[PDB]
Amino acid sequence: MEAAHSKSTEECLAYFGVSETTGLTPDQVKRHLEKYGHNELPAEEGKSLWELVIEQFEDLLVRILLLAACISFVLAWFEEGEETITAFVEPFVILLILIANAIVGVWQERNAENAIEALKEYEPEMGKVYRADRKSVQRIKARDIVPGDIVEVAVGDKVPADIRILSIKSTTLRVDQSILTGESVSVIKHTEPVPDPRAVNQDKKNMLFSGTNIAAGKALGIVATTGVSTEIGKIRDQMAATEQDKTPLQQKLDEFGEQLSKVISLICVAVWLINIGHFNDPVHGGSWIRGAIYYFKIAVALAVAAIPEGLPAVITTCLALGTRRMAKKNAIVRSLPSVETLGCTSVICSDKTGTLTTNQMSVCKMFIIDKVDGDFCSLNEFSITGSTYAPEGEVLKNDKPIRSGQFDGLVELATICALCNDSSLDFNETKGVYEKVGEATETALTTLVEKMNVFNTEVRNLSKVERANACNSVIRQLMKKEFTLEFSRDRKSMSVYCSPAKSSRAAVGNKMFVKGAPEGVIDRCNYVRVGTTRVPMTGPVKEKILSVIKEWGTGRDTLRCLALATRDTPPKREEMVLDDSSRFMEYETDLTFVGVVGMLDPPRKEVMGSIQLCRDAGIRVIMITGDNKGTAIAICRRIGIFGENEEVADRAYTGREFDDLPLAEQREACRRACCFARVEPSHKSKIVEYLQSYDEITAMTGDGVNDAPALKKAEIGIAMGSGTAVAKTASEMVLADDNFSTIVAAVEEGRAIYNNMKQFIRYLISSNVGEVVCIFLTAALGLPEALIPVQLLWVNLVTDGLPATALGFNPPDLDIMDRPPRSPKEPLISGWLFFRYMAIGGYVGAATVGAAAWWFMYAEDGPGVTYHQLTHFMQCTEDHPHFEGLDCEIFEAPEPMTMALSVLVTIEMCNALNSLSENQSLMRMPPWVNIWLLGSICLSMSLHFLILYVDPLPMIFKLKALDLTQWLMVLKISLPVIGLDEILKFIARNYLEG
Ligand SMILES: C/C=C(/C)C(=O)O[C@H]1C(C)=C2[C@H]([C@@H]1OC(=O)CCCCCCC)[C@@](C)(OC(C)=O)C[C@H](OC(=O)CCC)[C@@]1(O)[C@H]2OC(=O)[C@@]1(C)O
Ligand SMILES: Nc1ncnc2c1ncn2[C@@H]1O[C@H](COP(=O)(O)OP(=O)(O)O)[C@@H](O)[C@H]1O
Ligand SMILES: [Mg+2]
Ligand SMILES: [Mg+2]
Ligand code: NA
Repeated sequence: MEAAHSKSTEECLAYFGVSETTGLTPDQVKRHLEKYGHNELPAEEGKSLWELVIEQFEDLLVRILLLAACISFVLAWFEEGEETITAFVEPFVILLILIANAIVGVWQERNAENAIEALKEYEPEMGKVYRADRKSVQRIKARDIVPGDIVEVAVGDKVPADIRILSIKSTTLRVDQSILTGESVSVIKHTEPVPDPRAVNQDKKNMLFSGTNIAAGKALGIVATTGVSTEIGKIRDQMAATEQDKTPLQQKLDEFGEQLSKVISLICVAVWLINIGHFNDPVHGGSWIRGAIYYFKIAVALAVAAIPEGLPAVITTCLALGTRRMAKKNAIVRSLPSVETLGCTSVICSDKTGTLTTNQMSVCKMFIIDKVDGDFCSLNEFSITGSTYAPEGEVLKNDKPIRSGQFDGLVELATICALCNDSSLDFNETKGVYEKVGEATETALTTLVEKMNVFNTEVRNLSKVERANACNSVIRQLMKKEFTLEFSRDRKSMSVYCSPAKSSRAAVGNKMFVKGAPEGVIDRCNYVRVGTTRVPMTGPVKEKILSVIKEWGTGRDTLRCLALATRDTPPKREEMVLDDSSRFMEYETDLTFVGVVGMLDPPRKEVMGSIQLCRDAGIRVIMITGDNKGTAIAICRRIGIFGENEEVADRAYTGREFDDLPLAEQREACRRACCFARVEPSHKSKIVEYLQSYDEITAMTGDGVNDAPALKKAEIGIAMGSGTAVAKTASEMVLADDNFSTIVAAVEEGRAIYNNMKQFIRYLISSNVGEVVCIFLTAALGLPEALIPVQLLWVNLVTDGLPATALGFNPPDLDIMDRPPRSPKEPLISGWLFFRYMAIGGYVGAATVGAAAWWFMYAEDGPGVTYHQLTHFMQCTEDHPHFEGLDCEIFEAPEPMTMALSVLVTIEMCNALNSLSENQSLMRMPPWVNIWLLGSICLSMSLHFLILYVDPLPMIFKLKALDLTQWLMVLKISLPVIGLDEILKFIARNYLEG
């Protein structure tokens, strides 16, 4: 029964055909279980290890490498000679990377928990029911509970399903619904029906929600829903139906692979087309088999050369580093790829209480009626100092301190504040300051009583623990609190019934003290208190009261106002039914207006500045609050969201106003709105949907399982460090301090991390471009391989990985937050930059091919064959060049390859320096601007010499130490790269501005 809350207790029994004293019969249990299933959320997909492992091979690039591993594995097999010592090295290396690669991937999935499986923490293992086949109650597994079951719950129990309370055994029943309604304070439940069929959970006072806890009491009820049909199960279904896209970088990264894959095949076709002349050679002769090997061999080098094998690890290292940095600033990022999206945040939706404000309540003003003589009228306004919950402060009249006792009206004001209050104070000897015990609003009233001290007590005679609740205790001893009529959003008021302490045999002298929202409370007042006397409430005086309330709640004071009243002649105790909260308003009528207290929940001290940063960064800020519209707007003006005197009629809505707009208009309202007051439980999600229909990167805050859907949907869900574990697991980030300004600081950190990432990414991909040209040039000219797979891999993983990582630590621009949000569609490389890397690539390709070619010719140590043709052949099966001797297989010399690799390494240590800045010359921004970079280069070169001299290695890499002469030819070919890019940068700065 989805509508149970609106049904009478009897109608629910009738609906299910069950008796409240016996429960369901075994036949009913059978049929019901059959019809509704078990009371549990479905179990998550059985993603097995094998499936997991296979998934680490879905990527196009990992497939290419896999293929190349196979070819490499085949060649290191169908070859002639016993040089097997360095045969299977190449294939094992590739495979080893893919292996370690899959390992990591799997390691993550094993430690990644999802929010949905986190909801299963709120479902108890057992529940208690009454079934016809037994007199006493029997506890069974909660999953075996079904709609119709008569259930029993008691204090300490975790509610097993959504239940319609049938009968409350205890004096009252209290429930902790924090996880679902935010209401941290336990709420009283009743059994009467709640008329509205569309009432939100907070108002279903006759319902117990599965996953919730009994704070106090014992009750009997009937199960209305179970499984995914409960409030929490519906939350679980929204979440499961929410798909989160890949981050902008993942999308670009994936398109890069699709394109890289398309290029590799095209370069293979080209290498083939350029050698179509082989069909013009005689059939007999020539090593066909030793030719196909040549082609397959370059394919392997081709694939290894185009893939930036070390990129994923570089990104991850930068993200982990930045992430630990963000933590020190109170931003706990859960998803590494989220740091990127964070920098892109274009809209931040923030709850007010506790994030934009401190949630530290404090009464600042209050007033009573001074005189009412016909059309004439005067009030008695006061101020109170102290913003802490500590009883340290004073009352003032026109800044002049006064004594509260000299005004009777204040004595009663204080009485109401003390009595009609379920909160208190507690001096924490540990921390050294007073803390609240209950809701912040009521505690502020408690704190106010101590500051007022309407009876003058020896408080300065008591300790710090006794000072806490002194003046309250005094007023407590003068009035006996019979019972209290709880607050309910319908009437927006609360009251307590009291009778004097010292009163003999008599049935007269009782009073009701009412506290609540002004509008409603004042409308039920027929009298106004003037000191100790009373007079009939009039139109004039009412307006006077309401004008001040409006000023306080809507002016720059942004105060939350409460009207305090007292029913002088409260109905006889026997004539009141304390069970139907629906009658409480009628009982709180014919009241006498006593006063108004205005309290403040102060903005965080850093919120003002952070909001300004957002305006500077082009980041829109939307506040979500429970304040009525007026005060919401006033607060938005106060903190900077709205201009002090700007029009906002069309930029602020309550949930009601928003629901009344047609779908088309809601979408529009979301693009311009900055204030949402009294918002429904589904609104955050709809607001995120509309915002996304404008391609906005949205950050949204939340804390309870009810915010879980919007958190998951938003590009950057933000959870409170003091919030629920479910909200956290559904968010990309957690605020350890719950402070709004932590979001802004994370965004900035996000913008900085990405700029540096843009650099080391272009750096790495840049080098792959040169490698492919080198492998291409060699393949086109039919030259001996200048660079082999193992060398490239060492370069792309180690040699270049260090500088790349170092670049991650590039100092951030100073105008980071003075620029609008970066567009997600912004490519990493295009336009003039694409040309620059086109050029650098050609350069690197020619430089490495030419470097090996050099040794093979114009060099001493090498077969000085100037303008000779290595291209001519590579078989000596004809021997045209050599005229006398016994040597041929020298084309496989390590020296030439060592020349190419050294050129690569040197041009890359150079191009890294060219990477410190996109367009700024090394003249303007010196290499030493990043010390890590310089140092990384020193380590890379050292590692280079390492693989050249430490015997085991030079064999594996096929390298040979160079002569001081050769090294200089490397510097003759490399160093000039800096000048090339310098010239291209110069062009971007002077002939490309506007
Ligand atoms: C890794 C090495 C190579 C050589 C490769 O094929 O990269 C191409 C490629 C896939 C792209 C290109 C490369 O295209 C070329 O170099 C043109 C063909 C000439 C080479 C042929 C030799 C005979 C990038 C590398 O070229 C230059 C010169 O900068 C730039 C950019 O890449 C990025 O922005 C990186 C995204 C993370 C991409 O055009 C990109 O495709 C896209 O979708 C983009 C938008 O991504
Ligand atoms: N404990 C209370 N007792 C009586 N009235 C209250 C209490 N708390 C709030 N009110 C009033 O009722 C209105 C709405 O309360 P509530 O729904 O709890 O709002 P909020 O989420 O801003 O705390 C408030 O504007 C306030 O004036
Ligand atoms: Mg909440
Ligand atoms: Mg509240
Ligand atoms: Na999200």
